[PDB]
Amino acid sequence: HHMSELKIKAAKAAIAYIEDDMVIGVGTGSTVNFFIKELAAIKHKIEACVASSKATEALLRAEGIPVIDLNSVQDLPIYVDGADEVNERGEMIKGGGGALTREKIVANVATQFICIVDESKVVKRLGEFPVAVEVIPMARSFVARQIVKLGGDPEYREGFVTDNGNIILDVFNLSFSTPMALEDSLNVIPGVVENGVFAKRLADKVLVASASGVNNLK
Amino acid sequence: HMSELKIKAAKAAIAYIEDDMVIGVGTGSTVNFFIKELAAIKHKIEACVASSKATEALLRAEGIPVIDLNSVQDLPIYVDGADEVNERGEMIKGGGGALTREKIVANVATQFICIVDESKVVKRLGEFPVAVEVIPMARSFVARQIVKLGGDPEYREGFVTDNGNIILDVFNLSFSTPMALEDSLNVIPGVVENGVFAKRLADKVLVASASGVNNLK
Ligand SMILES: O=C(CO)[C@H](O)[C@H](O)COP(=O)(O)O
Ligand SMILES: O=C[C@H](O)[C@H](O)[C@H](O)COP(=O)(O)O
Ligand code: NA
Ligand code: NA
Repeated sequence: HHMSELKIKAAKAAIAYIEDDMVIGVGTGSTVNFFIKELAAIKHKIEACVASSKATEALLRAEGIPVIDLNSVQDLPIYVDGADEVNERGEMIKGGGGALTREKIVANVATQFICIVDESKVVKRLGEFPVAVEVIPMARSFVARQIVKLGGDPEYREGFVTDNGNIILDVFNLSFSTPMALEDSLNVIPGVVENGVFAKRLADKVLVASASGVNNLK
Repeated sequence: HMSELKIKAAKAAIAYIEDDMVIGVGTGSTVNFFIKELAAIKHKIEACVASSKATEALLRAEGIPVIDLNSVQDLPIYVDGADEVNERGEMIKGGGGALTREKIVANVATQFICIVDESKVVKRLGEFPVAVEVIPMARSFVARQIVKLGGDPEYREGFVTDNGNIILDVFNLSFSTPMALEDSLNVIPGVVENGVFAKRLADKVLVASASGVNNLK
């Protein structure tokens, strides 16, 4: 079973939750990109999409799917996105692809967050995959010092700039004993724009694809 | 003459500049008078860190060397203004829209010298609005969340920060617990930073008035 095939199964399983005339928030990454291909097939049935990254926006426009600005939306019934790690509670680590900031923003406007993953993203405990932290560029060294004080090990993602013009520190070895408190503790640091811990905005449903099929972990 | 007062406060901060220091420099009209004072002692300065692109342009135009904050580990002094300040050293900042890099530089600096004319001194913070810097696509969302905190956000139309973001100027927030307020703004997704300076206080508050400059703190 190709990894591609599991991602396709999970993508198609999210399609079943799309109702006519919805505005659809779309996440980022390779699993989401198979979902974009599924959305193209039913794009006459929906109104528009909100894009969590410029890459996602380009892919949606290439399919002829209308894209609209989040500020022109107050009611977003569904957000579909992948994750780097997800557990049965629906807590996630996101940001491997560097889009965690707009991802968290769209996810917070959306009523229902559908997380689509193959089985390798499911973990019993969060924390092995690093936490991407988006940082104002001139604050890089200061923020890294503050993260070390929190017991994290930050690694600058060389050469990468986010959609928002910032850099990423990928942080290893943080404690996830209290993940909501951890998510806040990063964000209150001057120069931190956002971080990849999704503990305050959980996935409402977690669709996990394996060889047997797609399982609603949540 | 508010300008005369601002000049007095600026000169009073110059007395804290020692030889071979790297000097962090704030933003705004009071700081711009201090930039003119700094020019007169260029020979004494190693370099300055700039809290805004505008401040960098003013420093470079005086021939004052500018270095990037990521290259600095020892930043002994930061000199900045404020929109409001109390004797505790809590401040509202961001009237000029530079509050994000200001707070970053302030937090690297050892000593924060706040320079103000008398009109900036308040017993209770809160009359001047709190500038909140927001990821542009998150604007309406952040506004809705700020309304839930009891604030009235007003989009600063046409303005873009040094970081490519927009400002909501927020009125009527409760300052009963200023540090918790500062945090509650910064945890909202899409908020980059806000103008409440309650976790990083001014270490010295130099207040210019008719009678001279008084160290409120
Ligand atoms: O925080 C600031 C800009 O972001 C300024 O320091 C503040 O607005 C005070 O400026 P001025 O001295 O012109 O009153
Ligand atoms: O910013 C990146 C997002 O968190 C992605 O949704 C996440 O990295 C999952 O990506 P993929 O489906 O390619 O594994
Ligand atoms: Na922050
Ligand atoms: Na935030």
